[PDB]
Amino acid sequence: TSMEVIGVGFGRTGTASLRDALNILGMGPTYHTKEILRDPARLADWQAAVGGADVDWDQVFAGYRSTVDWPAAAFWRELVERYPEAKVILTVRDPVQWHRSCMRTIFMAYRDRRFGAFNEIFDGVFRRHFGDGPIQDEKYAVEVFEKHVRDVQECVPAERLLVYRVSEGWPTLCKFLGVGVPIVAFPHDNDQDAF
Ligand SMILES: Nc1ncnc2c1ncn2[C@@H]1O[C@H](COP(=O)(O)O)[C@@H](OP(=O)(O)O)[C@H]1O
Repeated sequence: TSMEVIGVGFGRTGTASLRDALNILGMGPTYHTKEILRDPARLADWQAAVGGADVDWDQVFAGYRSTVDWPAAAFWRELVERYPEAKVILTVRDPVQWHRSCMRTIFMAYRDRRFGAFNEIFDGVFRRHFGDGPIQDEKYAVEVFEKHVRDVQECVPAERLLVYRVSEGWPTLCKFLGVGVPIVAFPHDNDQDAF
């Protein structure tokens, strides 16, 4: 299928831990914003995609077998259609807790030089969900978060979708993917030192 797992949850829903877990389970290498922080030239792919280019997703994800997090979650419909055999994982969270975490981290802007273009490109990524509305407004952002959960559940067949909280750890994830439960601890990446 080329793609094993497409994570379509928003950032700050445990996506770094899910990345690590998919990697442990042999479903990786797993794309994540971390890959763009390691190689900022990858920003060009997402800048093109946000701008309406006919993206070659096999080139965007060359070298990777799964993806989680933004930016790819802002293209979730495209990717579910492009990779119909991939399993889809929607990570969820209390949406109020989610937004409060975002305001301290990835949405801080809404109140090295290799990342000069990062904020403008990711503004385009986020606004594929938020539109021109107020990202910083908790009531609005909760509505966007809840709409996305409904949209995913209405679009992806239930047998191909896992609605997942990372606090569940291995058992539900591994049952969904059809693999055994690892001995190693389930990841708990707080995803804080990038800030
Ligand atoms: N195994 C786990 N159990 C519970 N929460 C977890 C977890 N792994 C990660 N998280 C939480 O998921 C959030 C990070 O999500 P992401 O990797 O998408 O940025 C962090 O919470 P906070 O957002 O409250 O700090 C982190 O503590």
